[PDB]
Amino acid sequence: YSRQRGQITAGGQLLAYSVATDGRFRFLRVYPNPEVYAPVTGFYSLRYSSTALERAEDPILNGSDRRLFGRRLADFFTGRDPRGGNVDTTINPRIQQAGWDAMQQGCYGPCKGAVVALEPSTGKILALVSSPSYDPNLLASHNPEVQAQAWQRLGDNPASPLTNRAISETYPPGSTFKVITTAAALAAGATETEQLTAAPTIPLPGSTAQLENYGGAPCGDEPTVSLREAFVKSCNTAFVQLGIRTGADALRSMARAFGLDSPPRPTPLQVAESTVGPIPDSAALGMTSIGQKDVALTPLANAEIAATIANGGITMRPYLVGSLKGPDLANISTTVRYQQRRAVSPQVAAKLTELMVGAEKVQKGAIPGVQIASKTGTAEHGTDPRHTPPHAWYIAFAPAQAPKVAVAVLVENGADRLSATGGALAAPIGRAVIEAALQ
Repeated sequence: YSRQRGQITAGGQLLAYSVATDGRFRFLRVYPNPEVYAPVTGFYSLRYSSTALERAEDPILNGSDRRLFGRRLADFFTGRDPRGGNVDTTINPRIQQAGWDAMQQGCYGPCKGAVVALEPSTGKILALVSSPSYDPNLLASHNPEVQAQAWQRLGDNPASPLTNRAISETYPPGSTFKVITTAAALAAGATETEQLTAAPTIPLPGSTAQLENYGGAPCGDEPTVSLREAFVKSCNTAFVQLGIRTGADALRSMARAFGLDSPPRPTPLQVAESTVGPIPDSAALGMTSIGQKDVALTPLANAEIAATIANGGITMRPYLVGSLKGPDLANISTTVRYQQRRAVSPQVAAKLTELMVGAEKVQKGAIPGVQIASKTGTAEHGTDPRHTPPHAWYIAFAPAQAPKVAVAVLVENGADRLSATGGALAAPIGRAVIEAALQ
């Protein structure tokens, strides 16, 4: 705290910086747009240490990195004031700000949840939004009592604003998971035109439970509907039937192909592992097929599914740090994009894209001359899922035919009772984020 810690930047703008002060500890850490970028910067605290990129890039920021130690040694010798190096993130401030703003206004008041934006061709993390958030300036206070009181307030806050919901928490994906169920069926040789039940309810095999379509209505006015029709209408019973037909092994395999049940690589922030669950029986499989039972995904993992489809079936390794520089801004490291895995063939990726273009069309915040591929849904949660307001999800990419951005929006307890899927509140948040990305 004696030496000038380096900066965390986005789009040429400062997210975190240190100012020389009269403190016993001379350098005070400052977060000029603190709640918005907290999930990216984290905090750097005298009594509570560091989190997020302050922690992950500590050796660069504090100047103790081996790659930098030639410069700090030169500084001591010469007499010149030392400086830590800089961390240049992949975040686009316009996109981050739009996601944040949309989350703050999107639930007739502020929304709890997360927004993630990814660049599908590279894996750049363009936004990482969590809500509610907190002010890292509080924990950067040099007053022990100011820090301790903030710490206690945040710890006791039942909305847990310290949590980075985008990467650290998993949620049932609900209806968005029909993307995976569909992908698994398509790879196993199902076609978009094949006929599935339009029934308003479907018994789950080997149990007394039944699953019903959202709103309790039949999928259409015919005995059956095409897989394509069921997807765009997001009819539950058709996907229960389809998933059970496709089988637990195939669903597990497709989930894995899309990054579930694999420990995520650091971004350099650690990401919670997403899972399809063990799928112990066919009742469970039924529920898994519409993203319930034990299926649990981070918002980043759901953005990644959308980004993978957007990028022709190839998953790019997501990353948050584009480059590291010295105090004098000379290059230390530049992140190179990496093809992590092919999840799905280009043909399946295209079929899923077409299905998702159809679902989007089935419109608050639509963008003139921009075709969006999306999936909106709800997700039951907790120990009383039938009564608790479900989550609202939107996953999407655009322009659908040559994508530049993929998004996931999770609005906790944001589910609808009137809209076509019941996830409508999440949709215009996603579109505002896409609009910001494409401006």
